[PDB]
Amino acid sequence: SSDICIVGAGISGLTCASHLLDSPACRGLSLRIFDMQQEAGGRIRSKMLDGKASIELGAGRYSPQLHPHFQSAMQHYSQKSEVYPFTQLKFKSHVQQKLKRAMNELSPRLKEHGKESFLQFVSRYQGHDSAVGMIRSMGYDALFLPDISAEMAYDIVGKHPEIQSVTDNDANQWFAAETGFAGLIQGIKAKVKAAGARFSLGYRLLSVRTDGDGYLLQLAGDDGWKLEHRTRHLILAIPPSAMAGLNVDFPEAWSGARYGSLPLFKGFLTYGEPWWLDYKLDDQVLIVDNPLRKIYFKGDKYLFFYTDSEMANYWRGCVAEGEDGYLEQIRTHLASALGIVRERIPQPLAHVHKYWAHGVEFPSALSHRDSGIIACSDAYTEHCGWMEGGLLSAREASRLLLQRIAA
Amino acid sequence: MKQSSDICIVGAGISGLTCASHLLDSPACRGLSLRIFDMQQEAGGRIRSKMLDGKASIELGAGRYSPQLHPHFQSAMQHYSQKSEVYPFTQLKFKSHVQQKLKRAMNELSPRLKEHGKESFLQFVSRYQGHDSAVGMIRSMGYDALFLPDISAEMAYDIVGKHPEIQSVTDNDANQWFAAETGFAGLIQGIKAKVKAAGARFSLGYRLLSVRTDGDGYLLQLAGDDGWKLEHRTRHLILAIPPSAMAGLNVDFPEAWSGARYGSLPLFKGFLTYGEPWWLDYKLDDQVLIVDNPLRKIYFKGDKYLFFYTDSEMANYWRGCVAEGEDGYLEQIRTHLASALGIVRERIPQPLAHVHKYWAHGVEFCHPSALSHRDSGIIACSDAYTEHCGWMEGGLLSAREASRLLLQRIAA
Ligand SMILES: Cc1cc2c(cc1C)N(C[C@H](O)[C@H](O)[C@H](O)COP(=O)(O)OP(=O)(O)OC[C@H]1O[C@@H](n3cnc4c(N)ncnc43)[C@H](O)[C@@H]1O)c1[nH]c(=O)[nH]c(=O)c1N2
Ligand SMILES: Cc1cc2c(cc1C)N(C[C@H](O)[C@H](O)[C@H](O)COP(=O)(O)OP(=O)(O)OC[C@H]1O[C@@H](n3cnc4c(N)ncnc43)[C@H](O)[C@@H]1O)c1[nH]c(=O)[nH]c(=O)c1N2
Ligand SMILES: [Cl-]
Ligand SMILES: [Cl-]
Ligand SMILES: [Cl-]
Ligand SMILES: [Hg+2]
Ligand SMILES: [Hg+2]
Ligand SMILES: [Hg+2]
Ligand SMILES: [Hg+2]
Ligand SMILES: [Hg+2]
Ligand SMILES: [Hg+2]
Ligand SMILES: [Hg+2]
Ligand SMILES: [Hg+2]
Ligand SMILES: [Hg+2]
Ligand SMILES: [Hg+2]
Ligand SMILES: [Hg+2]
Ligand SMILES: [Hg+2]
Ligand SMILES: [Sm+3]
Ligand SMILES: [Sm+3]
Ligand SMILES: [Sm+3]
Ligand SMILES: [Sm+3]
Ligand SMILES: [Sm+3]
Ligand SMILES: [Sm+3]
Ligand SMILES: [Sm+3]
Ligand SMILES: [Sm+3]
Ligand SMILES: [Sm+3]
Ligand SMILES: [Sm+3]
Ligand SMILES: [Sm+3]
Repeated sequence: SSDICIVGAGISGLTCASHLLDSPACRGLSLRIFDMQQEAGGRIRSKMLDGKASIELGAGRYSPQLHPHFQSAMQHYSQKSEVYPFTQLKFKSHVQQKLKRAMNELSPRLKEHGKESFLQFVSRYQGHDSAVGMIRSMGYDALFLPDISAEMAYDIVGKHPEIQSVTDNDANQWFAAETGFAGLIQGIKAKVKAAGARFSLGYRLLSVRTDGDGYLLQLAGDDGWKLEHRTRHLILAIPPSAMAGLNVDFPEAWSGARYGSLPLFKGFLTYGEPWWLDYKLDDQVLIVDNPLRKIYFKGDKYLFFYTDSEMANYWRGCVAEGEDGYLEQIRTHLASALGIVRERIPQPLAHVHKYWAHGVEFPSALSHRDSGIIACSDAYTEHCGWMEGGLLSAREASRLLLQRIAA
Repeated sequence: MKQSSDICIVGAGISGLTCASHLLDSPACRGLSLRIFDMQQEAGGRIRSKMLDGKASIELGAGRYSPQLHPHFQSAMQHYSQKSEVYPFTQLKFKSHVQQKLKRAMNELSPRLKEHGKESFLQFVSRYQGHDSAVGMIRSMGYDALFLPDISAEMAYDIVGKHPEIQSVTDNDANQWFAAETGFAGLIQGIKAKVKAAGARFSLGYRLLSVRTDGDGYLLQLAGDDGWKLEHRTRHLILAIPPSAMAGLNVDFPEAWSGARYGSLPLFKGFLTYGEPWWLDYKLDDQVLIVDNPLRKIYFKGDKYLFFYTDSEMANYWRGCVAEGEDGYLEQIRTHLASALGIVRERIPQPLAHVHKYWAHGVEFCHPSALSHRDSGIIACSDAYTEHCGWMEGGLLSAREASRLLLQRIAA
């Protein structure tokens, strides 16, 4: 049993646990935290690549200008940051240069035509085909969705480091975690644990029912063992896709909005020599019209690519066919991306990859209209798709729960 | 990119791997592609061997076999050059009064088996000295499944006689028992390597979700550990998975397969290693203790380690104990070990390392040795369909039949 139960040990659930444990208003209550995975962090996942190279299979960068709450958290938990170099396109193509002119020249038309789709909006510059080539050169295939409006896309573009240069956020700075964002997760977890909260990792919430003034949760361990938990206050710090698997009538009984998701894929490769130094590619990012889409060269340490939507599924399908075919395709697409023959690309010594079926999903926190369960996720904020959104939702979720306790 | 095969086997346990080996050896089957799925990242299923701390091979799943009862398993160990060793837990060195009394009771009651052998084991034994005495006797066998109302006296007599710790209760001492010198995982890997070298393709980490007939073949929907959906087309399908897994699919199990029903029980094993073999002072090495105590069955493996093995409610008890935290779980073992050994709690030290495994459906039970879908022709393979339900020998027997059933389909 517990007074307060949080389902989800991502940055959102851990942060709202920290807020509640700090509050002098509800001191002494027991706090129980569940997560279906054996480790906290959710879509924050830091790994060591072969030798001594820390890499981010999930969230990777932040901007102090856009994400003040996240910068504050990094400093609060004494987490060191380092410069994130992939904030400009050094070898801009013609279509990328033309994109900048189109974005700025069409920008005043956002006032009256901001609601139409981004593709249709950009088509005003030189027609459909030209718009496709320009939008493609930003490396985020989500921008082609018909639901994303022009003003919505301008906001999205202005938030990403590789392409911010085409917006009024072109002065924003970007950083990464020196040791990986896992260090921040573990910092919050240790503080929450030292304060007396109980963690039950490896238990998935299946269903919830109202039990008088509290709730009865049905969970299952990853070995199938069924567990029941009673709580007085419940926060679901899980993304919308996870809410759909529950029996809580999401989103109908929570808000008047709908939610969607897109897959994401990252692949990291190390080599015997930093061969890309010969092409002056260290600390540069290339956005290309081939399945790699976005290629990054981190100093002299490793390279990686990052894609979404259909290309993420393509690479995951490529992994399911075998490692040899997977690395072969990477080698082919690296060669064409660099404009050189395949034989000049070496073979890697080690590699790791990660596929997120719902890597990105889209009031800062929600409440069930009848039961009072609180829902916490970046998808409910103006920073959907960003760790900052989780912190904003967590602050609002803890505020909602404190009002529930004080009532 | 498209996934397709002539033959698909879902399940990389001993049953699925063996029927793959049979099919690859068949001359009337050469040239066909074979694809093998399993939801786990490693083959073996309920065979799971691990290294406890330094150098100590332990069996979190299947642990022992008898060459008298399980000749196909013995032959497989030999065929793949897997060395065996004596399984020492075959006698009760400290027979309790209730254990001695149950042997006498089952003997003296045996003339009543003809007329009353169909009633529950508990009710049958109750005819000796009443209900309470029967509970005490049956409890001392260490297998709580024997209390189930669906386990008849006739069934229990056979069950008692085929388990190493209590086989002496029905004078079945002629059964030798062996374990793997390096773990039964070595046998699994031996089969897998043979199957892989023969051309079969393994896709581990993919769980079958549903199956639909697709003309003369089948269309499979699978999901990887990361939620990625995989579609696979095959012509011939063997589901080498237990009944509980079959019931999770959309293949009308067991209605379209047999007239029998199927059940399961949970199992739990816990292993502990210490800085010294403290149990040697009590002459417990290579001995097993059966106790009216949540540990139920306590084993001491030479001077290497000890473990306990439980089923049914006590399996769930220890799993809930794990959920409370390692400290409370280890201290609960310490308390129950002291009570079982009749020694002071402080005399038992704390373990250096430990590991445990909970099998929600550790044993599955219920008539040919393999089944077929009366409409779609899908083949099912499991130890639960054999007279050796709950034993690896059953998987080997089911695989023989399943392979013959598929070869018939291929030749039709
Ligand atoms: C590849 C990639 C790249 C990026 C990013 C993501 C990904 C996948 N992000 C987004 C960022 O990772 C994201 O916004 C936050 O990590 C979300 O944190 P939450 O805790 O809200 O959800 P998150 O998904 O992290 O955690 C939810 C937790 O709930 C658990 N859970 C779900 N259902 C459950 C159930 N039924 N029972 C029990 N537990 C359950 C899950 O296991 C999970 O641990 C990012 N952001 C950013 O700021 N900068 C960046 O550069 C990027 N880049
Ligand atoms: C604790 C304990 C102790 C013992 C035993 C079990 C346990 C749990 N057994 C019984 C023995 O483990 C059992 O008889 C065989 O291992 C069963 O082999 P199968 O391959 O038939 O099923 P098994 O369950 O081993 O394998 C089935 C495989 O199918 C896979 N699968 C299931 N559904 C799937 C899906 N939808 N998609 C993809 N894959 C799927 C599973 O992941 C699994 O690998 C035993 N026997 C014995 O002879 N002597 C002994 O001492 C013991 N003791
Ligand atoms: Cl995901
Ligand atoms: Cl007596
Ligand atoms: Cl199981
Ligand atoms: Hg609290
Ligand atoms: Hg509190
Ligand atoms: Hg491939
Ligand atoms: Hg491929
Ligand atoms: Hg959103
Ligand atoms: Hg939260
Ligand atoms: Hg074959
Ligand atoms: Hg064959
Ligand atoms: Hg406990
Ligand atoms: Hg306990
Ligand atoms: Hg059976
Ligand atoms: Hg089989
Ligand atoms: Sm042009
Ligand atoms: Sm206008
Ligand atoms: Sm997901
Ligand atoms: Sm994004
Ligand atoms: Sm394929
Ligand atoms: Sm006696
Ligand atoms: Sm007596
Ligand atoms: Sm009579
Ligand atoms: Sm508890
Ligand atoms: Sm099971
Ligand atoms: Sm048994």
